Amino acid sequence: SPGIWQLDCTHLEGKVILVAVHVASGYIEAEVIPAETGQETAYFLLKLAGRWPVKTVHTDNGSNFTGATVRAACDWAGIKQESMNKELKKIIGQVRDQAEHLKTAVQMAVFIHNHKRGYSAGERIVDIIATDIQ
Amino acid sequence: SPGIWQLDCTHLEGKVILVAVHVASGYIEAEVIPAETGQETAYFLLKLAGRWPVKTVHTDNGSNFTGATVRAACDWAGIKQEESMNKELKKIIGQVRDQAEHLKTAVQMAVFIHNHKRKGGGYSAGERIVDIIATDIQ
Ligand SMILES: Cn1nc(-c2cc(Br)c3c(c2)OCO3)cc1N
Ligand SMILES: Cn1nc(-c2cc(Br)c3c(c2)OCO3)cc1N
Ligand SMILES: [Cl-]
Ligand SMILES: [Cl-]
Ligand SMILES: [Mg+2]
Repeated sequence: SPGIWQLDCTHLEGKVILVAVHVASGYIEAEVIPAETGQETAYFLLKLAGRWPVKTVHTDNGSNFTGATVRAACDWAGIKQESMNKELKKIIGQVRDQAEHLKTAVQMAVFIHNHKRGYSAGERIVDIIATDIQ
Repeated sequence: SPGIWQLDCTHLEGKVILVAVHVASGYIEAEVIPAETGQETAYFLLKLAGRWPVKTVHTDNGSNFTGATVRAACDWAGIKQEESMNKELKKIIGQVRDQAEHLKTAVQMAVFIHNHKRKGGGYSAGERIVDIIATDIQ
């Protein structure tokens, strides 16, 4: 289902990474965030929803999802709350020494994951969404 | 062409916004950045290239593009470096500015609006970029 994403957190080097996976394709958007708070989570969700058609996000339903700010951002953006991640940590592992900062390593890992190839996750998400539009 | 993006800087409230436009569709990625430096520019380009198939970026060729860090990021990602948008984006930011404490939030609401706006049975920039890239793959 083309509008469905899963949002999870993962922790490395005392920092928090949010990883959104487009369920049908395995395409990922991920960011290091300063704290696992409602404000940062809402911001992440807003960014994601401005970039891809996000209809539903499956989350862990934890503390950062209970507050006014995340609720307001999902409402505004029209989002409902209703395998790649150990791989992501593995890729960050392989590129870590090339980056001074974890955030750079995370983005190199997103690039690798989304481009790795019959199709890449990047190719899959565009094919899925294009097909839906039709 | 499907892999061609234009990257420009916009200034508001003493802050720097980078705006990348997918030339063929008008779809945008934008973010407020700490400073208009090679390191932040390279980071932005890396992020962009990990999310869409970026082959060529047309930039203003200024100071933040001369250094080793941007050059290395473009090389790694396989990218070549070869007015109304940022005006309309500025206009939407103005429209939503009072709803957010932070400029960065207003910028992302503006990206959302710009990319989803259906200008008629027309298409949005979001629909257009996916249609273009899917067509190129097929
Ligand atoms: C391996 N490969 N991957 C792509 C590709 C990569 C990313 Br990221 C994308 C995309 C297509 O559409 C949305 O994001 C194109 C080719 N040839
Ligand atoms: C108006 N409208 N816009 C979309 C839509 C919006 C965004 Br953002 C996208 C996208 C499609 O693919 C990549 O990013 C779907 C519909 N119905
Ligand atoms: Cl979370
Ligand atoms: Cl610039
Ligand atoms: Mg410029």
